[PDB]
Amino acid sequence: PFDLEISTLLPYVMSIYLVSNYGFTIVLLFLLILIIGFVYEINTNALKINKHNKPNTDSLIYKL
Amino acid sequence: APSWENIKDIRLDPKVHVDEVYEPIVNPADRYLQHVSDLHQYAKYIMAALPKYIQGFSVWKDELTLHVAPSAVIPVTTFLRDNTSTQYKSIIDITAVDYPSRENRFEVVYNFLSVRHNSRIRLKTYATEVTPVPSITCLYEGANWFEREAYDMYGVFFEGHPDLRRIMTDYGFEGHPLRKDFPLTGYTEVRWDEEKRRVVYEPLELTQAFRNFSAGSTAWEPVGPGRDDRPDSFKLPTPKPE
Amino acid sequence: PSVGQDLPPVGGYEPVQWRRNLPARGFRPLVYLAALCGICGYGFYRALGGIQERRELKREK
Amino acid sequence: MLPGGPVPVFKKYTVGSKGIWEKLRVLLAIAPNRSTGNPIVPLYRVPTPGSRPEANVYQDPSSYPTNDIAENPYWKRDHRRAYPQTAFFDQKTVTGLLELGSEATPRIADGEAGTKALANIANGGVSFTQALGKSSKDVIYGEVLTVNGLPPVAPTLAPKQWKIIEGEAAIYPKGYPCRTFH
Amino acid sequence: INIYAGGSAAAAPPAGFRIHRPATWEESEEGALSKATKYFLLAEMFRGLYVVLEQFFRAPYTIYYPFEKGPVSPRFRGEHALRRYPSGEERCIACKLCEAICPALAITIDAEERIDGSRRTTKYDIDMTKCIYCGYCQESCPVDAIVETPNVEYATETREELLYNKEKLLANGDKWELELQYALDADAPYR
Amino acid sequence: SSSLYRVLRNAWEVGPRSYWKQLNSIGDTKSGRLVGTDIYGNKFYETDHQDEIHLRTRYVEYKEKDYD
Amino acid sequence: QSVLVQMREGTPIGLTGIYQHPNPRPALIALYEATLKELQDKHPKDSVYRQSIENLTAHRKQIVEDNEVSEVIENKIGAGLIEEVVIQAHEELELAKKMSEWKPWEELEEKPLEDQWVYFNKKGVE
Amino acid sequence: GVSQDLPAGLLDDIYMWATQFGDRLDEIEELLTDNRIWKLRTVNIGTVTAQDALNLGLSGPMLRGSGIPFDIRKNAPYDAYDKVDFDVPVGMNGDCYDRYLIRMAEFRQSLRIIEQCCNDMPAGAVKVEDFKINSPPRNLMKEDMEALIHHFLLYTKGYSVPPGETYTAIEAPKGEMGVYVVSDGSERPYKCKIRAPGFAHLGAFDHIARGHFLPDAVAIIGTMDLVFGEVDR
Amino acid sequence: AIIATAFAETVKFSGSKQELQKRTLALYRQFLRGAPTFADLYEVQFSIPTIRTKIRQEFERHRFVDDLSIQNVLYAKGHMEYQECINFWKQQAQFLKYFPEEDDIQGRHQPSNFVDKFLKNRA
Ligand code: SF4
Ligand code: SF4
Repeated sequence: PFDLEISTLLPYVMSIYLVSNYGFTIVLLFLLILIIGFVYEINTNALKINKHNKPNTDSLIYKL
Repeated sequence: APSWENIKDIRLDPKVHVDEVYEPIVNPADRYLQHVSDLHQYAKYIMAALPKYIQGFSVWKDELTLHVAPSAVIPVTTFLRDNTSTQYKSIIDITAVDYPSRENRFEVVYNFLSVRHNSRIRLKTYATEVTPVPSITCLYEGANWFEREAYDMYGVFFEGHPDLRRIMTDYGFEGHPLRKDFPLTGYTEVRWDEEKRRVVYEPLELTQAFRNFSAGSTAWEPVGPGRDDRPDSFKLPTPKPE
Repeated sequence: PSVGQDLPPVGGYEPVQWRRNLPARGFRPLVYLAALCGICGYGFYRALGGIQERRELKREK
Repeated sequence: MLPGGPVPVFKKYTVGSKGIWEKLRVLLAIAPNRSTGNPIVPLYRVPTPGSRPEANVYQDPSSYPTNDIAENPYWKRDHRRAYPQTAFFDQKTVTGLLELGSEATPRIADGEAGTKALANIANGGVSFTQALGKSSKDVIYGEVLTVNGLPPVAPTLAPKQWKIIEGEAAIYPKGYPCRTFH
Repeated sequence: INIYAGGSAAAAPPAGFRIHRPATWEESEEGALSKATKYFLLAEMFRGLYVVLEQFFRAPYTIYYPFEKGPVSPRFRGEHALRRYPSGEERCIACKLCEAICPALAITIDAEERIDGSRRTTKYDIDMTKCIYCGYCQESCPVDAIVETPNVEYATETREELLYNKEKLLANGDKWELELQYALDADAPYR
Repeated sequence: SSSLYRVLRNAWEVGPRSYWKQLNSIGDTKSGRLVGTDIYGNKFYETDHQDEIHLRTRYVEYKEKDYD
Repeated sequence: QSVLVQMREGTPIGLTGIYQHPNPRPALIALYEATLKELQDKHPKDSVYRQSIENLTAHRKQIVEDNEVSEVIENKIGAGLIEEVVIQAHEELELAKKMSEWKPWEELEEKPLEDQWVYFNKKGVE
Repeated sequence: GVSQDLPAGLLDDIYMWATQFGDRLDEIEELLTDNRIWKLRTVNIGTVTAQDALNLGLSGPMLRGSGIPFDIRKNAPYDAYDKVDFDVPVGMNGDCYDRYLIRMAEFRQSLRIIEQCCNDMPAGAVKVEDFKINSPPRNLMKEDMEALIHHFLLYTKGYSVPPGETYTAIEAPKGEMGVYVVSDGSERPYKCKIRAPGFAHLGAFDHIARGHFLPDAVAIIGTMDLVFGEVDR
Repeated sequence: AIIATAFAETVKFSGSKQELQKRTLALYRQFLRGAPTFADLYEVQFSIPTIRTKIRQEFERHRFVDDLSIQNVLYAKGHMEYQECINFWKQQAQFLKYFPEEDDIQGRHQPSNFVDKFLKNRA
C-alpha cells in the first residue's frame, strides 16, 4: 500500500502545473488520509518485535 | 619554537646510580600470623555452630579448609551462603583430587569468596567411583559447569545436577583422564582412513615413546618438617610437671 | 651490587597523558541549524526563481 | 591542569609535521594535542639491543645481607625449610581446647592427673557437644564467640576501605554510568 | 569506637555509594531543539568520520617484509644450532640437561666414549614439530653448545625435514655463528 | 610518508634503472646509501630521510629474481 | 503478614537488580523479630548457633531502632547498604528456619574414616 | 621472580610509547564511546544483576559492571600493587556499555601504573637469591662448584616444593584467574587445576543471553572476552 | 537460571533394583525408538535392525551385574550417550565406534589358535 501511494503521487508531479491549486488541495487531502493510516501503524507498534522471556520486575515479598 | 625536532633526548639524562642494594631477610610466613589466629577462631566458631557436620578444619597461610562429609554439603553451604558473618556468595571453583590410597578415593573441593567481607573459604568432601555427592546447583548456579568438569575428568557423580554430561572430552570418550590410573597418552588415537573416507579411532602407537624422567627424583629428603605456626590459644596445654 | 642495570632518571620522567582528551568542538548546534535553514532557504529562492523563468520561456515557446 | 593530562605534542616522542603543514594540522584537528604514533627514529630503540654499551659493564646484581661472605649462614635465610605447617583440628582436639584450656589460658590439672585428663579426650571420653553444654559463659563468650557475645566475621588479611572519586578528578564525567573507586 | 555484628568498617559502603538519581527530561541543561539538531544531523557520527579521515593523511605503518625485516633482539628464540669452539671442536658433552629440562621432549640424545677418549654425542635430534621454542635448553647448557638463532625463515614442504639431526644442527651453527656471536656478546651478561 | 614528492625525489636520486628494478622488486621507491654486500650478492642499504618510518630505514636489494 | 525484602523496580541504587526500598526499617525489625522467635522457639538455649544469631540480630535491631537515618545505620551496621541488610536479614531468617529442620547442634552424624584427611606429612610414607 | 633482568634502554622506550598511547585510546573512544550504533548494540544488552553475577561466579569487568567494587589488586595485593596508585572503575546497569567503559578506564589506569613503574623501578636482583630455587648466574656456574651443582639439579630434577596446597588468584584482565596446586613434597605437582575466568562466564551465557536476539549474543560473547584455551584448558 | 538441554535427566541414584529396572527398560525403549533417527542423522550404511542389535548387545553386556551403585552409574552413562546421540552432538566418526563389525574385513590372517599368534608374536 505505501508503494502504491508513492506511485500514485507520480501523476500529480507530472500534472502539477495543469492542476494548479485544485489538485494541490486534493493531493494534500490524499496525503492526510494516508497519513492517518501511518499514524495507526505507528500507534499499534505493528513492526515491533516482541520478546517472550521477559526480565522479572516483581518484588520479593516474604510471608512472615 | 618547541617541536618534536627539538625534543629532549631522554637517553642521556643521568640515571639513578646505587652503590649497594639493601634488602632485608624476612620470612614470608611471618606476615600471616595474626590472620592465622583469626582464621583459627573463626573456624572454631563454625565447628561449634555446626558440630553435626564439620569433621575438622585446617589452616595454612590465609587459607581455611573445612572438612565435612557428603551428606553435609548442602547444609554447610547454605550456612556459608546465607549467614551474615559468613557471606560467601561467589562460587570460585569445584574440583576433585584422586588419592587412590584412600578408601574414598576422590576428594571434592569447593572454593568460595565473600566480596562483602573480602575472605575466601574452602570446603572438602569425599567420594568414590560409584558413591555420589550432592549438587550445590540449587545454591550456586555457577557450579553447573564445574561439577560437569569434575565428572568428565574424574568420574564424580553429583546427585541433583540438571544436565550432567561431558564438557571437555570427546563425544564418545571412554575414561576419566585425571585419574592416576589413566595414562598420559590415553588408550586411543585418530587418523583419516582413505578406504572408509572417515576419521577412525584406533589403538595407540607412538613413534617416540613417552619418557617420564621421574626416576631421577631425589633420593634424599628435600625439605624437613615445617615450622609450627599455630597460636598458643590452639595448642593443647602441657600440664605443669608437678 | 648494581652496576649496569636499566634504571630511571633522577628527576623521573615528564608526566604522560592518561586522562580523557576528547575536547568539545564545533559551534553550538543552533548555529548549524541556522546555517542549514539559510542554505535551504537560499536554494529555494534560487530554484523557485528558476521555475518562473522556465514558465515564461514555455510561454514564449 | 590535573596530574594526568592533557600534555602538548612537542612533549610526545612521535614524528609530527613541520612548517605550513603543522599550521594546517593544528587548524584541521579535532585535538591538536593528538599525535601521529610514528616513533622518532633517531631516539626509539637506538642504540639497538645488540649494540648497547651497558652489556660490557653489566654484572650480576645482588643485595647486601645475602651476598656477604662472612656473617651469612644459609640456615638463617632458608625460608623454604622454615615453611609453616598445616594445622589440622578434628573434633577431639577442639573439645580438648574447650574442656581443658590452651597454653595461653590453661584450665588443666597438674602432673599425671592432667595427663590422663587429656588422655580421656584423646580417646572418646567426653564429646564435643558435651563440652559445649558444659562450657561456662566466660569460655564461650571469649574463646568461641567474642567478648561481646557476637560471632567473628570472615577475616580479612589486608582490609581495603574504598573511596569514590567524583567530579573533575574522575575518569568519566558525571553523566556516564561508570564511576571511579580509589 | 564501634563494635560490628557480621560486618566491618571496610564492608560499610563508601560515602557516596548510593548513586544520586536518574535525570528526567525536565532538569535538562540542553534545549530540545539543540539536542534534536544533534539527533538529526549526526554530530558524533561526523566527528568519528573525521577522526577516521585524519588517519588517511598519516603515515602508514606497513613494512615491506621480504625486503625490510621487523625488530629482532639478541634474546630471540628461533632455529636451533650446535656450536663449536674456535678450535673447531664441538662444545656439546652429552650431559643431557637439555634433554631433561625440555618440556616438550623434543630432544633425543645418545652418547659414548669417542675414539680419543672424549665425552661426545653420537646422536642429537630435535623434533621442531614438538619444540615450543622456550629456550630452556639454551639456559641449561653449561658450555653454550645448544643455542637458538634469530632465524624464523626455515619453513618446509615436508615434515621429515623438520626432524633435525646432529649434522643439520652443526651445519646450522657453522652457518649462523656470527649472528650467534652478536647475540651472545649482547646477552650473556644477563644470563 | 606515502606522498608523491617522496617517490619523485628518490627516483631523482636513484636513477630510472633503480626505479624500475625497485618497482619490479619491492613495489616502493627507496633511496639510501650502500652499506655493504653479502657473500650471495645481496646489497644492503640504509636511509637517513625523515620521511621513512621506524623499521623502514634498512632494506635489501636481492640479486636473484626468485628472491627469498 | 508479609514483608517487602527486595524491590526489583524503581529508583536504582548503584547495584543492578536492587532498587530503593521504601520504609526499610519496619521490614528489618519484622525480619529480626521473626528470626528471634524462630530461634527462641525451635532451637536449644545452649546451642552456639542460637546465641550467635540472637546477639547479632539484637545488635542490629538496636542499631535500627535507635537511629532513623539510613546512612547512619549503614555505617553502624558494617554490611553494605540498607537494601542489602534487608536481604541479609531475610537470608538469615530462612537459614534459621532450615536449621530448625536440620539439627546442627547434634553430634557428628558421619565420622571420618582414619584414612581420610591424611596428606603427605607423616615422615615415613614417601 | 623473573628469568632475565631488563635490557638497557627499555624504560626509555616504554615511556616513549606511553607518551602517545593516550591519544590512541582517545581516537578509539571518538569512534566508539558516544556513538549511537555502539550504544544501541551495547546499552541494556547482556544485563546481569550483582546477586546473579556472584551466584554465577563472575569476576572482573563482568562483576564490576553490576556495581560491586571488587578488585584483587586492591583487596589482596600480590606483587607491587600496594606500592602504586591506581583507581578501579565500577559501573551500574550491568550492561555491555558499562563493561566497555570499564575496560577503557582500565587501559588508562594500566598506563598510569606503567608510568609509575618506569619512574620508580628499583635496583637489585630480579629473582630470588636462593640458588636452591633459582638458577645461579652463568659466571658462577662456570667458576663455583656449589653453583654448578645447583644448576644441574634445578635443570634435571628440579626444586622440591613443600607438601601442601594453595588456591591463589590474580586480577587477570579477563577476571579472577586462579590456580589450585597440590604438592606432594616432590619436584612435580600432584594436582593443578586452573580456574579460568572464561569458563564461568561462558557457563553464565545461558542465563545472560536468554530473551535476546542473535546479534546481541555476539556482543555478549564479545564482552565476556572469551579465549578458549582458558575455557577448555 | 541455567536450564537443561532437550533430553536431560537429573541424576537420581535409585535406592532399589526394582526402580532401576524400570528406568533401564525405559532407556532401552528410548534407544530402540530413536534408532531410525540415528540412521537418518548419521549417514549410516546399514540396517536399523543392525542398530537395534547393537543396542541389545550393549545392554546385554551389563546384564548380570548385581551391585546397585554400579548399575546406577551405568544407567547414568547410558542416558548420557542417548542424549549425545539423539541430539546431534556426536558426528558419524564417534557414532561408528560402536560398529566395527560393519566395516570390511581387516585382512586375511586373524589368529584364533596358538601357532598363528606365535608366528605373529601375539602369544
Ligand atoms: S627451546 Fe625448543 S628444543 Fe629447547 S627445550 Fe624448549 S622446546 Fe625443547
Ligand atoms: S647441548 Fe649442552 S645441555 Fe645438551 S647435552 Fe650438549 S652440552 Fe649438555
